[PDB]
Amino acid sequence: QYSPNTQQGRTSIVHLFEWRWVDIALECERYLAPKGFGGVQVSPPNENVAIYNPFRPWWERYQPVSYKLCTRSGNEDEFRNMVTRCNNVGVRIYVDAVINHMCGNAVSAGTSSTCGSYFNPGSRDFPAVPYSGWDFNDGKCKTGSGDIENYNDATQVRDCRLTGLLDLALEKDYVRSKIAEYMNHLIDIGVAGFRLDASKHMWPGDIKAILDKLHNLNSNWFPAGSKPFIYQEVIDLGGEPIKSSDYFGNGRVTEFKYGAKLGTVIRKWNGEKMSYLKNWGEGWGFVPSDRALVFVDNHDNQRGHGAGGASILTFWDARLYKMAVGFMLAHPYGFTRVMSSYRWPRQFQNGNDVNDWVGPPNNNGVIKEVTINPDTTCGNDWVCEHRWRQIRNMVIFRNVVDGQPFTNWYDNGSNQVAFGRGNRGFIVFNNDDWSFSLTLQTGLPAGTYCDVISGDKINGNCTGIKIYVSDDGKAHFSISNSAEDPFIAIHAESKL
Ligand SMILES: O=C(NCCCOc1c(-c2ccc(O)c(O)c2)oc2cc(O)cc(O)c2c1=O)[C@@H]1CCCN1C(=O)/C=C/c1ccc(O)c(O)c1
Ligand SMILES: *[C@@H]1O[C@H](CO)[C@@H](O)[C@H](O)[C@H]1NC(C)=O
Ligand SMILES: [Ca+2]
Ligand SMILES: [Cl-]
Repeated sequence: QYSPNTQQGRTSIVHLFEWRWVDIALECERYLAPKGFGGVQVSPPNENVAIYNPFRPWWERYQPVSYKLCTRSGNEDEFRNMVTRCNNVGVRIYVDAVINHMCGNAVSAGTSSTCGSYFNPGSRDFPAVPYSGWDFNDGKCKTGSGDIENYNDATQVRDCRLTGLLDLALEKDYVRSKIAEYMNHLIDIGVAGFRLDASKHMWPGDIKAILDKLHNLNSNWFPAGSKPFIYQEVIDLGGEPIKSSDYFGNGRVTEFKYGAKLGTVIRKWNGEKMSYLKNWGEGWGFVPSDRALVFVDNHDNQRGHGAGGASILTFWDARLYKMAVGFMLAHPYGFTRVMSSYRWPRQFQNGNDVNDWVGPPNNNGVIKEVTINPDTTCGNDWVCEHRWRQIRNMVIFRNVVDGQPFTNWYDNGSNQVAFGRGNRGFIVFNNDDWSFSLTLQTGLPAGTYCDVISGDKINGNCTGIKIYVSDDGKAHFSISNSAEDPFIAIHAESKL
């Protein structure tokens, strides 16, 4: 459950948040395969509540109605077509598995659902599964409201309703079996693994019992006996009783401290600075690297009041964001996930975005296609961070340097830092309010290297900055604090 099942030499996944299946299939073929991406985290592919007040928010997809593969992203045939096409070009699919809960207990009964299935939250009836009142934790939860009230009580966090979402009785073999039926349908289609949503809200042992029912990966594409990659969404910033280490026997965990702390450092909050990153990793209180799924932002916390609150860097903070993503992709800790977002009309009132619910770009509720512009950016309000040169080239950097040790660290005691990855890559950052002009030991073979942040190696030439490494491994780097991107990265495959 710990290995991503990507092709050798592909080291990241991208969250194509709210993308349609047909667009992901095309993206696999036209971009993700040639540019070395390992796989795609998809939005929940199972039927959810259609919420019209407010209008089709992103978060309706975290309110299941059934396990039919029928959503605003597409139907089952479209989902299978995507998985097949992506696997056929060596790009994996990871499903966001929403298995802790069904929909909100106060959602009105009827057929306001993405496949038109009937459901009745008040009577606990989800006949398209089927689930009934016997399948929820009403009787087990001990809080006066029936909802989670206090995160200092680890039992209610697991047995009570997260935000009122009907909480499945995951101790029951019937319920475990219905979830495994859904997950095995997906595995047999060809999915490579799962994000387990809301894992903090499930007992480690109930997750384990579900995972024990799962198949090995589809043997038309994967070696015999391959286990699905599992990454559990556990929001653990410290200071609560539940620790993500309780989940290590099941799979990896999301390390939300990673982006929270990286954001504070890059924003220079509370006296933090990039020189402190020399011991980034477990020295910062993080989980073991081999259990970490890392990211700068995710779909929830990029809206500003998730895990990390306002420290989280996002595409809205493009300059600092590229820096943070670059540091993450260069540094060996963790398995990396890159975010890919849509734009929405963010509107802060009293410090909070009142439009943080807005769903993906749409016409009358129908999600818009991703259009590709001649310059390789996206239209229709898709941000496509994973296509930004500075991010895509760092996805490739991570592939090139895979397995190489962290070495040749430099810092100026403030916010000018650099490090290498064995003899295969080197990266230099300037987040101070003055210039960084210095000769540094790079660990690389002598030669001329293209900076992959300011440009590309194309047709035996560099389109941006060139770095000259001498026989001693040293090279001069010059980065103004006014540079478009105040960091430079070079690697073995950017050498002329
Ligand atoms: O203000 C909201 N919710 C309360 C604060 C966020 O708490 C939630 C957490 C959450 C927050 C902090 C924690 O420490 C924690 O253990 C859990 O996880 C969820 C997971 C879901 O599948 C569905 C949800 O509705 C939630 C949720 O509401 C709005 C309105 C409804 C959805 N929502 C949201 O804000 C939706 C957020 C959301 C949705 C999916 C996620 O995976 C997620 O992490 C957050
Ligand atoms: C590199 O750029 C130079 C100058 O534009 C050009 O003469 C040369 O043909 C290009 N390609 C190589 C492989 O040198
Ligand atoms: Ca639960
Ligand atoms: Cl996540």
